[PDB]
Amino acid sequence: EVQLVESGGGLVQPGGSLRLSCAASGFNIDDTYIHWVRQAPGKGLEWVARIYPTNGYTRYADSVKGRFTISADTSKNTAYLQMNSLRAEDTAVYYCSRWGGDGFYAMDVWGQGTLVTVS
Amino acid sequence: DIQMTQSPSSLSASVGDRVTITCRASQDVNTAVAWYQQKPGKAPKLLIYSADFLYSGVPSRFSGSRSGTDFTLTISSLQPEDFATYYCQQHYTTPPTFGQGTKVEI
Repeated sequence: EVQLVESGGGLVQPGGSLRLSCAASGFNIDDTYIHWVRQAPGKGLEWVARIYPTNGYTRYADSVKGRFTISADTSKNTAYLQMNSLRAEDTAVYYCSRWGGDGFYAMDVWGQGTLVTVS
Repeated sequence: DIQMTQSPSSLSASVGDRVTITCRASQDVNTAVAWYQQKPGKAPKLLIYSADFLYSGVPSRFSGSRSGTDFTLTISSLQPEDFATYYCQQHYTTPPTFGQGTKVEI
């Protein structure tokens, strides 16, 4: 069955770095896009970034652009969000998701979420 | 770029009530609007894609509708487990943008 599992969340100092992983099962991430979405207290859901793992093409929201990068290891079937220069506002639950049927099914599979706390 | 305006921000209702949430896009998005349910402690879950298609598995009391740039989610008979925050999203162009969310309390 199709699943995404995130890991890497935890407590990190302001200005520090963290890497989140998003491991896929039951489909190949290089057949789709992987998105990251975060839920900061009081700010609903915010789209953060996406990657097309075939060629590593990326897009970033203005809020994280220039600080966060996405990568993917297609052999491990895993995407990564590399977070740099972390600030208070980056405190959130981070989700990964796939763009099912290259967007026809919107975000049809979601990870369980991992909390990042900038302290 | 595309702003999604969701209303209301929160509402309260009883088990068995019909509730409707509205989403307005700042530009044409064709049919491409999704609705997600997020229960406290849980990941968002897709309910509706392309304004009115029910994601396979999702209870049929959830339905989506579209009138031009106006989109609605209806829950026809609220169940205890439907207490959640609901979000609309356009999946027309990048970046995918979300409504502010509507918190539904029982």
